[PDB]
Amino acid sequence: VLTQSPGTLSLSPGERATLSCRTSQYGSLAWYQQRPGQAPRLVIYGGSSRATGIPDRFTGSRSGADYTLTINRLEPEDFGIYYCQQYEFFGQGTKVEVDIKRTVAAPSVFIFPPSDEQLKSGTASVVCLLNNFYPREAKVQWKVDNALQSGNSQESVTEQDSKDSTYSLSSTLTLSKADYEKHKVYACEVTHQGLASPVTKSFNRGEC
Amino acid sequence: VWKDADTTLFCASDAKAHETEVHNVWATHACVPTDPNPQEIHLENVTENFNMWKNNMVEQMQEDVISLWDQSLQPCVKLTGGSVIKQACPKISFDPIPIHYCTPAGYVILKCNDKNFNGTGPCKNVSSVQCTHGIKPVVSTQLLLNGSLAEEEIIIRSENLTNNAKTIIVHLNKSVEINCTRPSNGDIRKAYCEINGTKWNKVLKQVTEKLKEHFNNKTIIFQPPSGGDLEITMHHFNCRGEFFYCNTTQLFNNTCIGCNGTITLPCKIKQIINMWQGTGQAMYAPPIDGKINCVSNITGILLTRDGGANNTSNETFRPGGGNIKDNWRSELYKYKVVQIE
Amino acid sequence: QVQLLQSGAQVKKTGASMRISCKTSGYTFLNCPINWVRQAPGRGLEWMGWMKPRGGAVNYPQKFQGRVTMTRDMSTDTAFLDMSNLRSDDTAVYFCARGKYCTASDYYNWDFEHWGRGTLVTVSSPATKGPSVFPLAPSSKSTSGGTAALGCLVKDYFPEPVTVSWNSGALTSGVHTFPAVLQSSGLYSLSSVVTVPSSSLGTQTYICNVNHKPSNTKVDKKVEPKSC
Ligand SMILES: *[C@@H]1O[C@H](CO)[C@@H](O)[C@H](O)[C@H]1NC(C)=O
Ligand SMILES: *[C@@H]1O[C@H](CO)[C@@H](O)[C@H](O)[C@H]1NC(C)=O
Ligand SMILES: *[C@@H]1O[C@H](CO)[C@@H](O)[C@H](O)[C@H]1NC(C)=O
Ligand SMILES: *[C@@H]1O[C@H](CO)[C@@H](O)[C@H](O)[C@H]1NC(C)=O
Ligand SMILES: *[C@@H]1O[C@H](CO)[C@@H](O)[C@H](O)[C@H]1NC(C)=O
Ligand SMILES: *[C@@H]1O[C@H](CO)[C@@H](O)[C@H](O)[C@H]1NC(C)=O
Ligand SMILES: *[C@@H]1O[C@H](CO)[C@@H](O)[C@H](O)[C@H]1NC(C)=O
Ligand SMILES: *[C@@H]1O[C@H](CO)[C@@H](O)[C@H](O)[C@H]1NC(C)=O
Ligand SMILES: *[C@@H]1O[C@H](CO)[C@@H](O)[C@H](O)[C@H]1NC(C)=O
Ligand SMILES: *[C@@H]1O[C@H](CO)[C@@H](O)[C@H](O)[C@H]1NC(C)=O
Ligand SMILES: *[C@@H]1O[C@H](CO)[C@@H](O)[C@H](O)[C@H]1NC(C)=O
Repeated sequence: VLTQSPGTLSLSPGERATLSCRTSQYGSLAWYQQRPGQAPRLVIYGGSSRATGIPDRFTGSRSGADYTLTINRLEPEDFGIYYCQQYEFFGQGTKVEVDIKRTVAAPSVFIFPPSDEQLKSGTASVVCLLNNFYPREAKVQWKVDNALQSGNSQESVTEQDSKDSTYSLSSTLTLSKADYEKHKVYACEVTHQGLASPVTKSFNRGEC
Repeated sequence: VWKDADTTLFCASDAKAHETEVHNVWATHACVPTDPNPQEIHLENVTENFNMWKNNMVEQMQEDVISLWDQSLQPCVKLTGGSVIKQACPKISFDPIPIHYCTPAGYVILKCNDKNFNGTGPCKNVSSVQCTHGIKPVVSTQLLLNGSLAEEEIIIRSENLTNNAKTIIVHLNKSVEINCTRPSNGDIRKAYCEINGTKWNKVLKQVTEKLKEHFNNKTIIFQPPSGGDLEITMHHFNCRGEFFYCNTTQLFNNTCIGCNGTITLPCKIKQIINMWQGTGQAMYAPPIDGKINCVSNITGILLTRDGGANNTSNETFRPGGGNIKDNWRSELYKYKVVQIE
Repeated sequence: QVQLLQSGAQVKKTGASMRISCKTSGYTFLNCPINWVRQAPGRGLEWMGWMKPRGGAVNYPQKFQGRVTMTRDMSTDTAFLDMSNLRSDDTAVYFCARGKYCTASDYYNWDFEHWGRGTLVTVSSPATKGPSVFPLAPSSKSTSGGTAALGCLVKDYFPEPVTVSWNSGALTSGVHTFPAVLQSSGLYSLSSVVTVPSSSLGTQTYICNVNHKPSNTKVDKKVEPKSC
């Protein structure tokens, strides 16, 4: 019924975001903004009318079956997923990624071996911290005795820091105690725009 | 010259001042005698827009019928809070009579005479009348009873068929009798309605064909109500002052619309009801003794179409849509009030 | 002012039922439908049905028929969403929503200007479990320049949420508490770290205070340099 594009828009403040929704059926078309962890907010209804309190830099238009939401002069708080809607049907969403611009900053990287406590309990979690970097894009690659690990780590990232507008990210590699003990070198290799070459932090199991 | 306007209408009827029947009683003081000399004037080369779904005449009828029921029904007890109210509850004489709605000076009612007018949009054949035709204020759910029929084809009325939140009114062009009886003298609340299944299924087939015109060609299927109070999951109506609730599962049988003699719907006369007029419950006395019987014409159907159905190639309709105003809409759709300037 | 007030998050085993309320105010409840919309990962926003307070008429998409029931309590102007036989993929944030335009005589259901805040329902075979809290000890390789990184790993709890503070709230600058991750075990983990002057390591105690209310579990974990 409703096809949105593009899937993701990655833009800086002050730029223009153009979001498309293509319809296949009849009926009034609305746009919603859903910021992370919040309810959706109506932005546009009836293709071009603005909902209560929506700034005028949000505009909806229509060409045949093609509807667009243009967000002029983007702001950081425009971050979120935008959905078009017609009656009960919703498009799949377009993610607009925009944040507070600042200068590029490489992460400071730290690696933490599992605690003796956790090890005693039969599991080993290795943590890699990437502190205070910008922009948000960063890649962590766990390596165990130079073997690139994939699928046995998880990571998450903070929101932009209130003072310095950086991000931080933690990645956790988890092994059984038995598997952890099969290997010596634990490393996390970090790739980021602020670095000319990947940075690796590592430790040898057992020795601090 | 005229323009769309709302104003307070008055009502007229053939009520008898000596009757005990409660609609007669009401109309004897609320209304004047039917226009002894009705005049309808054809307005040459006039096209007018109508919208049955935004028509203050409906609001006004609703107010009157609410008032009629409030002053006429005599429930043994009325529950609203908070408030339990007990009172005498003799059986009443109840049989709706036709009511006409009429404009006061400086206003006129325009009437849409297009044979297949669906209720909204331009009407090419417009006349002006002082009063509407006589409309019986039959309160019922699922099935519209004792109304007018569409002149030509079956008509599907909806403010927007693509909008599943809008009720659909199917206006039949041929009535189908529904004959409801609580036999004389087990269970005195047990009743039933008999419908000629052969006739019914034929009409229902025609209804599915008209719906098919509006919905691509999708397979049209009927299903029972998805939920709701008993007043809307059953066909609910008042026969002889008794509140009937009849199960219409058999009336929407897709197999017989793709095989029947008489369909008999099981009914109950209920003493404990949810009042249509305003939120609240009422309790009535046990059914009156004897044969209780109402033979009514089914003249329309209220439907609600399932949302979310872009997987299927079918459209699913359930009896019931909307609220009692839509009963009035089903008869007032062809009228609008206009002010003379 | 139109307000839609939803009930709180819920956690359910698969096979259970849930019920969510949406208490309305600021308008005549009878006048227009209430809608439920769920936000399930991977599935954007999905309408589950509407309910008209007058008579409780409803409209459910086919995929929810048989498990969804939308009901109301006219006396408290509250709408309810009931869903039975829950499964893992019912995990979602559930919203009630109402159209912008709603009068005594007309409405337009679908321009959802009004949304409840959302109700998280997580459906999982996990049972409540408080976390283990492991140190992320400051080391020589958590130390560069004058600054050290240390933290707590709050592992294997269910359900969300946990909170963590440092030094009972007296340490906030430099603290990063990450979003929890759901492990394949069905338990959550989260990490909280802080950077501190490496000269403070011998003289300032660092304690992470971890609170898991669902299991009524609080932990104060002291985090110290590895004694090596
Ligand atoms: C049908 O919906 C459309 C919006 O797509 C609206 O413009 C129109 O007024 C509706 N029709 C009626 C009769 O309400
Ligand atoms: C209305 O228009 C028709 C042609 O469409 C014309 O024959 C007729 O005379 C017009 N009505 C008048 C002039 O009253
Ligand atoms: C217009 O409607 C009236 C009333 O039904 C009818 O008598 C008349 O023949 C109609 N005229 C046309 C041209 O359809
Ligand atoms: C009723 O309308 C249908 C079209 O919807 C038509 O096929 C049928 O002949 C009509 N029946 C009568 C009695 O007018
Ligand atoms: C009825 O009226 C007009 C015809 O001009 C059309 O716009 C509207 O969609 C129709 N509605 C139905 C339910 O067929
Ligand atoms: C209605 O049904 C009753 C009971 O079967 C029957 O005696 C009566 O003749 C019927 N009336 C009509 C008009 O069909
Ligand atoms: C039932 O309706 C069909 C269709 O009009 C008709 O042939 C038949 O005579 C009816 N049966 C009775 C008992 O009236
Ligand atoms: C109508 O009858 C059918 C079969 O007897 C039953 O399954 C259904 O629940 C009934 N509907 C209502 C609203 O009672
Ligand atoms: C529906 O009609 C078919 C036609 O034979 C019949 O077999 C079936 O019993 C009916 N079911 C209901 C519930 O009406
Ligand atoms: C329909 O009209 C008939 C004949 O006037 C009457 O006997 C019957 O009770 C009416 N039905 C209803 C539900 O009012
Ligand atoms: C129905 O449409 C919705 C919205 O466009 C979409 O998310 C869903 O996958 C569709 N279902 C189908 C095509 O079966």
